[PDB]
Amino acid sequence: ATPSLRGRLARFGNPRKPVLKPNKPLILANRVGERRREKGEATCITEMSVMMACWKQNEFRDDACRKEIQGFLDCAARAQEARKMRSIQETLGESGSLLPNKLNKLLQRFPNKPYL
Amino acid sequence: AKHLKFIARTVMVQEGNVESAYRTLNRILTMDGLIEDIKHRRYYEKPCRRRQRESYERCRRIYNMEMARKINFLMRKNRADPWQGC
Amino acid sequence: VESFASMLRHSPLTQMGPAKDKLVIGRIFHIVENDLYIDFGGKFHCVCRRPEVDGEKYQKGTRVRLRLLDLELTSRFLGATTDTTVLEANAVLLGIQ
Amino acid sequence: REVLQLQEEVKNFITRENLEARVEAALDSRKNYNWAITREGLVVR
Amino acid sequence: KFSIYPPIPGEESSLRWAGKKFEEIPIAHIKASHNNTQIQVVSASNEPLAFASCGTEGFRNAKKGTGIAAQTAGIAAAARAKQKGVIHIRVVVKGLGPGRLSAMHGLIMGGLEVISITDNTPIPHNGCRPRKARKL
Amino acid sequence: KNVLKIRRRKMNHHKYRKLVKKT
Amino acid sequence: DPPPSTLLKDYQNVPGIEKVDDVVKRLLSLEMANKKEMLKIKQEQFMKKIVANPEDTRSLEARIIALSVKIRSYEEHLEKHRKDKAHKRYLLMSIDQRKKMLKNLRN
Amino acid sequence: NEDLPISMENPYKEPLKKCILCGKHVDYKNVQLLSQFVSPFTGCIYGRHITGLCGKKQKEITKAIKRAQIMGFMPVTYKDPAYLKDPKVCNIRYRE
Amino acid sequence: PRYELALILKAMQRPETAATLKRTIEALMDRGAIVRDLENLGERALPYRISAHSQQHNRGGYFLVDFYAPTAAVESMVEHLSRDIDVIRGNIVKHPLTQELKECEGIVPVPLAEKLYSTKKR
RNA sequence: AAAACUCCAGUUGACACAAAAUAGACUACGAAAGUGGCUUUAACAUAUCUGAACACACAAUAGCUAAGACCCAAACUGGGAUUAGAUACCCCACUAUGCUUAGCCCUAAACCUCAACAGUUCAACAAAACUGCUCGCCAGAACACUACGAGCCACAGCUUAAAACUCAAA
Ligand SMILES: [Mg+2]
Ligand SMILES: [Mg+2]
Ligand SMILES: [Mg+2]
Ligand SMILES: [Mg+2]
Ligand SMILES: [Mg+2]
Ligand SMILES: [Mg+2]
Ligand SMILES: [Mg+2]
Ligand SMILES: [Mg+2]
Ligand SMILES: [Mg+2]
Ligand SMILES: [Mg+2]
Ligand SMILES: [Mg+2]
Ligand SMILES: [Mg+2]
Ligand SMILES: [Zn+2]
Repeated sequence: ATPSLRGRLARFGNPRKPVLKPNKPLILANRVGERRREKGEATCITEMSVMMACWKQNEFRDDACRKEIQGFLDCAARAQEARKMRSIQETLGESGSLLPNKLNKLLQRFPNKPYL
Repeated sequence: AKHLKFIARTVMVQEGNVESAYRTLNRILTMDGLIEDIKHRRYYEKPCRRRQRESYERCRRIYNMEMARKINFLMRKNRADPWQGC
Repeated sequence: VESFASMLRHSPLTQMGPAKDKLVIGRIFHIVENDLYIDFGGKFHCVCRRPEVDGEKYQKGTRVRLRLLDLELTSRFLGATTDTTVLEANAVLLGIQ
Repeated sequence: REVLQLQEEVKNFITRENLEARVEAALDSRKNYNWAITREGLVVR
Repeated sequence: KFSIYPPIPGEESSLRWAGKKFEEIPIAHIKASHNNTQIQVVSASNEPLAFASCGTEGFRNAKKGTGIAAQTAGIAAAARAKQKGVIHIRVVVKGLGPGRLSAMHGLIMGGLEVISITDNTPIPHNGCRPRKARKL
Repeated sequence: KNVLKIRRRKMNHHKYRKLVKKT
Repeated sequence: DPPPSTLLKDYQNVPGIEKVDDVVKRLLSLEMANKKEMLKIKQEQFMKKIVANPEDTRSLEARIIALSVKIRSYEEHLEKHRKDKAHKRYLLMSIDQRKKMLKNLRN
Repeated sequence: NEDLPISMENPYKEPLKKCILCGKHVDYKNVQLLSQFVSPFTGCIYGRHITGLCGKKQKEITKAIKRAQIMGFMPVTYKDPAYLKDPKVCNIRYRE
Repeated sequence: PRYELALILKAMQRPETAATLKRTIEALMDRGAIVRDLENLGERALPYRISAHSQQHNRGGYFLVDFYAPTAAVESMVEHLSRDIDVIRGNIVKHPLTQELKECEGIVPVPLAEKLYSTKKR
């Protein structure tokens, strides 16, 4: 249920102070905002941590901690492939709902009418 | 401080999924608006700005809920073109 | 000669009363992939998904039974002066005959 | 009706002559104001 | 079957963790500030068992306010709790800094077992006025 | 609207408060 | 000042009053009641003492007696609660409103 | 003329929707019902969009909750664990 | 008017509990009250540690005193309860069953605001 | 980052004269200012309307006088950063001040810049266009929230409020 707009704005005839002060006229646009990007991640940090622990506990010798090293490299490879998969996934289809461009096509077929 | 020490905001881990438990904890705090309260009460917000913010958020809620009623009301007509060549 | 007031009073869309939850027979008149474009009388057509059970007994001309939730399906939004009609009614397909 | 309803009720009021017996009766009794509502508007005592 | 809600101290509770009920499992407290994360392990009767933090583990100034620093501090605190004999732990976090889950992960990597997560972050019901907003 | 008239009156007021302090 | 042992207006016409127990007399008296009820009685007593037909409640004289009771109440308040500026406005507005009705009856 | 319509107040008019507590007496001693309209983990009073109470009832439940918690009847920061078992009437969903 | 006294008393035994209930009710009638009823909501754990009269209380016995008192007696009753060291928390309210319940026709639906902006092109 | 603190930090327990999460997606009360923790008492003018800038009563914040309170915040000030400088923005510390009581001072972009009462359905932007009636105000820019006079518990104050010179625009 949408919050009401009955006596919330500063209008003629309203006996009240304005509840809301909208900086833009509260009318639905024919547009939907574009999809925001994802942000910084800092991936592979935990494995990098486990790798660098071995190094300082073992005079910085790789042959000492091959398994931790391999964990860091495989986390890096999986992170890169996750990046590629996620890029192609967000290009392919938005999860659950529809793409902003196609929703804008829909809103262009049934436009808002603030006039008469 | 004067309540019972381990009931409030307490989630239990299941099987060993601590990640399915912290995410849950952050979700109750987000859903009850605790997290945004902490972020907003790190620095004092002067009451003029309190009113301006809490009016912009309410106008945003009204507008967002209206485009959502419109997007759902018209997602039925996103069916294939019934008369392709007009 | 019957007057339009008589035509209306004794008519079946004026004896139906409130359309919600009233069972109505309709005829498929167009099919796109699996969207069956049916009628039921009324000003608008309803569009229903193809029921996968018996999913070949739904062709152009088949008489089906519908629940009916609405007859026009419209709504006014934030800045609108008029309603946003979808030019389609709303019904749930129960089955055939 | 209000006056007559109040008349019948004053006979059961705590006085100086009723105090210890009524205190002990209260100490043996228990009233529960707790009740829960359902999704349907029905009380589940 | 499973409950997110914890056991009420005064009641029957079939859930156990190596003999101990819910109320005698030791408690790890993680204060997660914007510049530091401090983890202290105490017993159920408040006997200190382990205390580690980013400044303790070596990160000096602004590198303290990182997830890796809280992970290292959690590993060290879990190590000292293991030498004091602690396996199971109930985690209480106070704050919203970078290293909250990082300190939790540091404790699990160090080898302690988390059974409950509590959040005691201070929220006044409008008490003391905070600092002025920065003109950053 | 801009605040240019307000700016002129603001600068007028500042110079006055400085004269009363100075004299 | 009506005595604390007086009886509420709504209840002062109930046929069984002198036989009721003293606890019931105390319970519907003015001791165990509020100040707004003393003012109803002071407005009907003053009513019986001044006006012709105390059953109009729509006349100039009746309206002056009603405003005059609020003015004593606004005055009695402003004597304990001295810094109550809101009720000081009501009193001074009401002293002014009595004075107006008074004039129109004088004329 | 006989089949022309006639002025009447709307039949098929559904009776107005009523609130879960419409006609019941909210009391501050009823910490079993007040607890239902609070949050299990934080004790946060729920809004209208979760409770589904009318304005009169959201006001009476809020005032009774505040009265009981300052009077020593209700916990402030949690829902008394004894009541995390009663009939749920609130439209909220924490677990997944 | 009619008042209700919500009284959280100390966790005690029967003779001391009868003694303090007697003390409070005699204080009421000495202040000029006609007491209606005594109720025992019962002894339970407190929602929080109420510290009163140099003690830290964890449990308490909940009682109700329904009474009538003059308008100028509630303050003296509050002072007496504040000085009683067996009372954990006493609070006097106007009795709820003196406010009459209004009939609710139901939830009157609210529409979408209209004529909030002009019909210019814009 | 430095300076600062290490009479420090974490858990726990005692503990306010400060401030009032959530509710609040509610739109209420008040003349305006303003009012959102709980309880109680008192209490929210006018059975036409308009009307005091010759009156009376109020009026956020800041400020003054006197006596108290002290968690936190913080003009000023000092220290540390920055910079060409940095009397700033960033960090740390601390005061006047914010609180209470008593008295002043009487100002705000005190603006929803949209007067009260009664009624109706197009310059541009903005919050569609008007009718009756009444009061208040306004008449190129700047000089000018200024000078002078008067009044005022105000004495670096407030209200009221010009003119000369200049311009052909604002
Ligand atoms: Mg604007
Ligand atoms: Mg240093
Ligand atoms: Mg205070
Ligand atoms: Mg007038
Ligand atoms: Mg005036
Ligand atoms: Mg300070
Ligand atoms: Mg100070
Ligand atoms: Mg002032
Ligand atoms: Mg103006
Ligand atoms: Mg006027
Ligand atoms: Mg000025
Ligand atoms: Mg001047
Ligand atoms: Zn209702």
